Amino acid sequence: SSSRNGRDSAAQRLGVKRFGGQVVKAGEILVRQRGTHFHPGVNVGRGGDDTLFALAPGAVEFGAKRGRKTVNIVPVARP
Amino acid sequence: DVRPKITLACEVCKHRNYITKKNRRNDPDRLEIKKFCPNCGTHQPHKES
Amino acid sequence: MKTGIHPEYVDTTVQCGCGHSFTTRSTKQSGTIVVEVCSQCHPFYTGKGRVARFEKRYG
Amino acid sequence: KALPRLKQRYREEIREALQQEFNYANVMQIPGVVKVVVNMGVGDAARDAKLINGAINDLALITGQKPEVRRARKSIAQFKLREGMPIGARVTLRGDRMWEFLDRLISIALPRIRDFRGLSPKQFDGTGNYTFGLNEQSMFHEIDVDSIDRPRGMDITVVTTATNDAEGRALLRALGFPFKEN
Amino acid sequence: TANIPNKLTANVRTRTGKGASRQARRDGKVPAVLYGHGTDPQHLELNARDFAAVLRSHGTNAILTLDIEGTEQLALTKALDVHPIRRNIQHADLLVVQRGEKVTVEVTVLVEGDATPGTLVTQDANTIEIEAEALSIPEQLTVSVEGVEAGTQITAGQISLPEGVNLISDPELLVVNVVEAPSAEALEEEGA
Amino acid sequence: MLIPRKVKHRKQHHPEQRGIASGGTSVSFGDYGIQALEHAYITNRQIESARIAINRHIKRGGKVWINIFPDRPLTKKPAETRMGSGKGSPEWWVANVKPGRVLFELSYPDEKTARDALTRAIHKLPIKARIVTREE
Amino acid sequence: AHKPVGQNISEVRRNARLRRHARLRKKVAGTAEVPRLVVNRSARHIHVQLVNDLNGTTLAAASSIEADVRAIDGDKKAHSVRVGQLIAERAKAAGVETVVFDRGGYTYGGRIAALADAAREAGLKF
RNA sequence: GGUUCCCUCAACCUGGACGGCAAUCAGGUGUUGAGUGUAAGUGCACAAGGGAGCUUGACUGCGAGACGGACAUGUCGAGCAG
Ligand SMILES: [Zn+2]
Repeated sequence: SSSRNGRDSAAQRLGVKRFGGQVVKAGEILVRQRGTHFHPGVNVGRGGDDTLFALAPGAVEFGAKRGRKTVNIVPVARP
Repeated sequence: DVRPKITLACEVCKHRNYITKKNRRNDPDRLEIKKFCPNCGTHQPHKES
Repeated sequence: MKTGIHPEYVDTTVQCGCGHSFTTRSTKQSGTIVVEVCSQCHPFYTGKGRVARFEKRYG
Repeated sequence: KALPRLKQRYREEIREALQQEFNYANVMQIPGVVKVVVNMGVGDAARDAKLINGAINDLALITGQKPEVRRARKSIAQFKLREGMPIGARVTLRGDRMWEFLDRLISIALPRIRDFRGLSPKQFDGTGNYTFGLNEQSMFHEIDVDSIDRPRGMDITVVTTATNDAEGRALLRALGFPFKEN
Repeated sequence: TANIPNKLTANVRTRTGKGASRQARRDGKVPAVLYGHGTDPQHLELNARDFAAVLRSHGTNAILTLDIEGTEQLALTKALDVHPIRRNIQHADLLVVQRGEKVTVEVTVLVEGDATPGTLVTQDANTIEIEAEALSIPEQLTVSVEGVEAGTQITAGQISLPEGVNLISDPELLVVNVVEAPSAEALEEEGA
Repeated sequence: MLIPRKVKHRKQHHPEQRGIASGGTSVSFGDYGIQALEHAYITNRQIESARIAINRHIKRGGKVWINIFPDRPLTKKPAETRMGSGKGSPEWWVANVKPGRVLFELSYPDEKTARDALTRAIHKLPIKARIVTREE
Repeated sequence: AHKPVGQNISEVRRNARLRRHARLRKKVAGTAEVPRLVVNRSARHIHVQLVNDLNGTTLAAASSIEADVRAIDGDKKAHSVRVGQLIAERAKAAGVETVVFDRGGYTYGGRIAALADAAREAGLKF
């Protein structure tokens, strides 16, 4: 007798890369995910594989819009 | 091979620009399609080789 | 209403053996047609050659 | 400057009769017919596609307009039916052409039925809609007996504004439907 | 029914939490809460042996009279927190009431009487809901099974209620079910 | 013996044996009950052996309720083999019982026979237990 | 008594238009620099607005309720052209050069298109 | 596949020639229980699901900034011009 199991795949390192309050540049990756668990907000775009990246520099802020979790970028002001 | 690799060549300059795959049972004929040709500089009809 | 797909439609005229006549539109190309039983003729509505031979030979 | 006689009769005769019988509060509540749909569900065309051509041609003659070609929305093993093939046709009638079809069906088509005993008044649909079926296509003058191939019937339905069954019969009776005394 | 309220001494707690409640219970006390239409809860402490005496004789829905540091209050027992194993009273919710007020209360129903000898009496619903006055809640309700034959459903609508008491739960609750007594062959096929 | 008709997953981890029971700690159907006082896996064979002990004692009249079902399976690998090469095939079905849980129930006209019948069943179970009633 | 059974055509028409107007708004939106031109068409009149969606405030507005538009002797399409010209005058007076057309959930063509083409040659570009 | 526009299922109840639990028609309730080429998971009714018209971006030269990482690999990307 033996086992017919024993396979698996490499961990894909998903999750949230920049948390709320972090200051980011433009084009920087924020969330890596399979579906749209988080939806794009203001100054945030959706990649081909549903990655969320920043469209403009600022500070990350998580919000909600009609029951949808969204990620927004707020423009920290110049000194 | 059901889905062999095919090469699309420009009608005008005859340069081979693109390569792709098509089903040779669903599409028994030579694929005809319009693609950008760098040599001519414009979109030209391309045909399978 | 699309032009070249519907059957050619003609204003017709219906005639019955009791003298009752109509004027309706149908697909009959002749523009007229005769019916041997109509609303006024039928016993079910009004409540009222083979059988002609019963009264012919026997009577 | 022309109206069908059923529409002509309905405007000043049938409407006033309904008003007195039920005593509505507004003239916008007067029941009336909305559309007539004529169906021929072949079902045997799954065995031979050429069968659907008979139903397509007949409905254009009977009703006066081209039908659809309905396609199965499910694959059923027991019927040997695969999704996506013609299974029936359908014609909907509105406006004037509804009024002529209702005229010819009542005046001409129904009496030609051999051993005709009227139509049951219990065939109503919940909220004042009527439907009935035919076993043949030989009761219409537009079709000709010379060109027939085999028996094939329709499924006639009428959609009315009537709220429930009580006004459904009253509207259809005043139109002149042959309802059995039941 | 007129019930003389039971007098109980209550002390306002100085410290709350789980460290202070455990210490309070170690001294023969029970934490309590007094909310209601006063709309500002009071955190009290009650004697453990005196509280249990009131519940033992006058039922679970006992009307009370708390002496909160010199102020008299009419209160009704709303809920209890009882340990599954040690069978304690870990807490007590108290609702403020006033005379002439209607409250919704679950009282217990009891089955008295001996039925036909070839029957087994099975009670489905333990308690039913009523709506009585604050000081007029019946301590218990009774039903009679005397000569009841074979399969009958005694329903919550047929319970005899005193005056001023109105049934709240629907009148189709199967409260008492009398059925034929199972035989030896019917026992061996139940739960196999 | 009690056996589920089907289960999605046939090989499972062992049920945890920590804490006391949250629900099922009160007698609801009958007049007398058996309340557990220890953690154990009650096998489907000890339930059959314990509810036949109640049946014999009360003879004809009365009704018995079993409030726990042997749902969760435990495996057992083939005898006299080294460790490794898979996980064993399921062999017995158990019920995770925590202290405070009420296992059996009984309705019977008189009390002395009812409490004796339930005592005959506590001696078939691998735990300590006590007889509880519907009253407070 | 009387009790309606189904849904009126007006109820179906109203929810269907807002259904296909919110689909439109998933792309177009108003800004202070590029405001959104919203059109409401009815069986009798036609209304327009110039909305800034960051604040949710209306910049300019014209409608066929006005007495000047009612003086036109043409048909409904003639009233749309008058309204289309009156929104390019008020928008450019307020300081607006570019807009985006929110067709309101109606099919583009007829009264909606005549209004847009009248406001295109009048100065507003979109 | 790209784009533009339109639509809402599964299930149940009621009425209908063959026709039945289930084919096609009609009316009502129905907020996602249907479906997404293909396993599972995260999603999708705002539709990523259903239908139609045109079409080849299933491009050429590039690419700020990032994810992940022993290394070699792998992945996302606004935007500029033809
Ligand atoms: Zn070329």
